[PDB]
Amino acid sequence: MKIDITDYNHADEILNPQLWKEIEETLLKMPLHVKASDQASKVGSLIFDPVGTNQYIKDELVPKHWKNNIPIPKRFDFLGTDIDFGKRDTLVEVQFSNYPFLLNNTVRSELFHKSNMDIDEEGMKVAIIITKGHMFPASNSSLYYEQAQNQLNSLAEYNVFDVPIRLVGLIEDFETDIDIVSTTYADKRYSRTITKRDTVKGKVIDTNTPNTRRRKRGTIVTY
Amino acid sequence: MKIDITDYNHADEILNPQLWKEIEETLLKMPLHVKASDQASKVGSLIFDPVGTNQYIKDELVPKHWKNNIPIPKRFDFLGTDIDFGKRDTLVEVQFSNYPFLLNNTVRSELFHKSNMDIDEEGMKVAIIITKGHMFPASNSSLYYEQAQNQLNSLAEYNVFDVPIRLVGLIEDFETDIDIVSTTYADKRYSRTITKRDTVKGKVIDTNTRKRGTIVTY
DNA sequence: TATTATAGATCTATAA
DNA sequence: TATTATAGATCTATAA
Ligand SMILES: [Mg+2]
Ligand SMILES: [Mg+2]
Repeated sequence: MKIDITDYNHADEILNPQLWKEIEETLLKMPLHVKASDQASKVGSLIFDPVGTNQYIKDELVPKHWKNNIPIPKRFDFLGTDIDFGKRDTLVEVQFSNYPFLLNNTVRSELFHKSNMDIDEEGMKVAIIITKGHMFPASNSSLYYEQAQNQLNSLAEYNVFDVPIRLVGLIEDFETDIDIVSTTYADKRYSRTITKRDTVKGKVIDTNTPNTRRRKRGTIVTY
Repeated sequence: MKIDITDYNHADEILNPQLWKEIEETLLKMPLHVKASDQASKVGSLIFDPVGTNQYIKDELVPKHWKNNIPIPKRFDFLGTDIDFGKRDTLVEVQFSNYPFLLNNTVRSELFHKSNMDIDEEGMKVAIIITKGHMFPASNSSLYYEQAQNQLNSLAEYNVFDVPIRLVGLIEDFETDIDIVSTTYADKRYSRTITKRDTVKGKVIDTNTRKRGTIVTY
């Protein structure tokens, strides 16, 4: 997929280039993953698939020596049980669940940084938060990149957090032939059990009009 | 219901006593609302009902001039569309959704404070966040008071936020008969349409010698 | 086995 | 009616 990046607290000057390269290469290689919605009135419509996307990233990063689901130390257990990935001094959270998780993940990362807890036998120095762009139709209230950008931009203006964060947004060109992974799961909601997965051709239709102030999400189609 | 309070950034001295009285008297007179779980291993077991609780609070506060769902001004629209209630300079969030909402609600309150946005014709000065105690069985990942206290306590230890916040936890004594409102909605999940509602007596059974209790009605 | 605590998925409710 | 937006509700997945 394509990516857009926004850096906070100089994450760009802090993030190890090799560690970033491993993350970047994985996200650039990755095709857009879609699945059928079960939302009323749009049953069967294609939406961004967070299950497939998360599994792809896990399958790519673990072999690159990023540890998955690193436990959070008992002294911070009220902040959670684990972090998605980590390698050396870098933590990564892939966040496609509902929007408040952006601030939950941001604030807990701040506290981890303030106390310098270890990520991978090294104190934490920077966090990467992966999100999907607004352009893709998706479950209601799932976090999207522009939303995260706007919120973190405001927190930065007001000096709310000092931890370096590289915010990544997964995007694609509109109205362009691209390869898409389309997955069918064993149940219409929540299942992570694959029934069928195929790589197909598709594109993202731009449904904006001169009056929609670019808020319309695209329509995904596959052939 | 009974209540427990934890204050941050001196909300105890900053919060207007009269405004607090209006919120407190509502929470104190309110019966515990419960409904059936639709979770796979426990279909039918009684759990805290956020729908009934939220509606009860709205029905009490709106007549007392607390505006509901006040729109958030366009300049802060990336923080959301509305706030649950506000009166004068005080914002109230009733939060029974999933736990990350606690930090989302806290951070946006901090920004509303830093930027002085108007709540009800006055700039925001204090937030009240209402939550339910861990003691009640409830949907998975729904926020509970002790978790909120632990997180805000840690943020306060590290001097992360400055906005005054009064955190309220709704609780009951265990093993004591109390008033309960038990409701059946039109659909087993999400519905806010009441099909049947009964006011009954019941209690929260404790198996502790911290585990959650079991709610029963009579 | 059976229960929890997240974490993640993803729905409906509601207004603009 | 169709879409946007959260906000709220509340499920399953997974491991401890
Ligand atoms: Mg994640
Ligand atoms: Mg609320």
